[PDB]
Amino acid sequence: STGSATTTPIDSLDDAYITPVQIGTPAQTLNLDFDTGSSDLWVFSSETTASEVDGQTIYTPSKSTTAKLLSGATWSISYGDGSSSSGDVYTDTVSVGGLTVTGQAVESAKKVSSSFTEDSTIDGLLGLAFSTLNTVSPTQQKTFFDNAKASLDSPVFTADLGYHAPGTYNFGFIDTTAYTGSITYTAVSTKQGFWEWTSTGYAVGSGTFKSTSIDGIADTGTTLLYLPATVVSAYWAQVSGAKSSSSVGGYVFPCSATLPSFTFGVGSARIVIPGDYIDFGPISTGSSSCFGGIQSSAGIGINIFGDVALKAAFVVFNGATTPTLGFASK
Repeated sequence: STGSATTTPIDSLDDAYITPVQIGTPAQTLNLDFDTGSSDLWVFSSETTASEVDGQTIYTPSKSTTAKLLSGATWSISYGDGSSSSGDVYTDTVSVGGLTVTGQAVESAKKVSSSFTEDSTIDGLLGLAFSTLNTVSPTQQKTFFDNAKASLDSPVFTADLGYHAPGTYNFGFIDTTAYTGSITYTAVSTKQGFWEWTSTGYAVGSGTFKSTSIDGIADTGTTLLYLPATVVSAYWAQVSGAKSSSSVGGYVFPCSATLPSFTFGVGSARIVIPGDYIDFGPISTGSSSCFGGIQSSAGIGINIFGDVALKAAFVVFNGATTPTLGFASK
């Protein structure tokens, strides 16, 4: 089997992407944030504290003839941005782009933090990291991909995120029309539960490539590219007037700037992030200070190849017995 679903930016900055997901019988379609940096499929629901729901579409398990309470199971998650959610668990039928999993754990939120409430466009998350990170207790649950894997034509999914445009998540096949040139595959460590890999270096604009190993995670659920402070300083040094602002929370730059590209290495291959992908616009409405899309990972504890990086590539998440990651230009 295979599946193919379009993913759509939630706003004009590509702050996140939502993908429609069918849950239950009859189908309830919710728009979920597919997150290769976590492993829980959770939704706003009829159980979510009413004051914490503001515009989201909810899953109502009592209206699904295939929903079953997973008795005694609870979940609770905290994300790198400080947001969180928790609740109980149902199993139900879940379909993405025509690919159906029966008995998927659907984690129903009883509580969500303010950032979730305040984002009316995201109805929940669909985790695509390794199932070892799943937070359900006392019986850990599998991700949608893990459950689907054996049925797929090939044990893979691909992320093809757009810049200021829709893109595609495919399951079970590689669309050879969706990228240019060849796909370069690189080793993955699953030791921390992430799609963790090592970039071979970087370049700023038309500058020379610096060969250096940068361990990080491919994370569709993180907006920006978070890299070591040395790398990030070298990038922003090429932008007149750019500076790190403790008050704003990262590097800012004059909105009048033209940003240089940023290149990262995948083996001997190179992925080029155009300068415009690195512009996250005014820090506040009407400001002439703009927020940068490349930020320091110092104090996160891990480097993160988030959407800024991934949307410059066609990315293969290869879930074979020994997982790997592939990157192609597009």
